[PDB]
Amino acid sequence: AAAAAAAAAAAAAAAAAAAAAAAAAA
Amino acid sequence: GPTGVGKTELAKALADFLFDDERAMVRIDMSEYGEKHTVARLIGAPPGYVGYEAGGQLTEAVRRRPYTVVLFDEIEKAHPDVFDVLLQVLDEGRLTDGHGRTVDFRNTILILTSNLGSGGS
Ligand SMILES: Nc1ncnc2c1ncn2[C@@H]1O[C@H](COP(=O)(O)OP(=O)(O)OP(O)(O)=S)[C@@H](O)[C@H]1O
Repeated sequence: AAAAAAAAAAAAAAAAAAAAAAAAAA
Repeated sequence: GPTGVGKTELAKALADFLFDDERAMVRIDMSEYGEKHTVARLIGAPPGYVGYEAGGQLTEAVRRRPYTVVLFDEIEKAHPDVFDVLLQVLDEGRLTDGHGRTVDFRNTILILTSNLGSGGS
């Protein structure tokens, strides 16, 4: 008499980023 | 004046009197600074260079404990371009660093010892 009615979802996964930090070469 | 008269000793007794301690004084050398590019220890580095999140020696040392006495021992050995930095410490009481945060030396003692002369009047 009762039905289940499966549902959806939403997944998040972000991304890191790097800085390069130049060197004045002396 | 002459050597061995007790300049650093007077500075350390003065730091003893109004802190009851010995590590409140900030002694920075001047025999390290023969090379011209070695000035940036006491400022920092402009944005885009290697040491940037750290900052400077003489600025992070005074952003905390803002009542210290500072010492510039033997300022003759420094070649004439370090003199242009502490030119604006005096007469203004401010200094800037890599982030752009003006630290203020408005209530510190500045004492810089020398060795010129040594025999004359
Ligand atoms: N007027 C003084 N009264 C007591 N002790 C002194 C006095 N002058 C010198 N001394 C002693 O001699 C030592 C040298 O004195 P300082 O003033 O520390 O020398 P200094 O300032 O390093 O000299 P320079 O020129 O920088 S090598 C200290 O360890 C003191 O204990």
